[PDB]
Amino acid sequence: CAVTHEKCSDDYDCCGSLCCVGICAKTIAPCK
Repeated sequence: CAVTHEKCSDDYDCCGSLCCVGICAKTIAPCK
């Protein structure tokens, strides 16, 4: 998975509970 601040292909491509918003970042809403 991609870590914080890395570009994301999709939400589940991001590590932790991060979501995809251009980059892997935690949004307000939990995508997972």
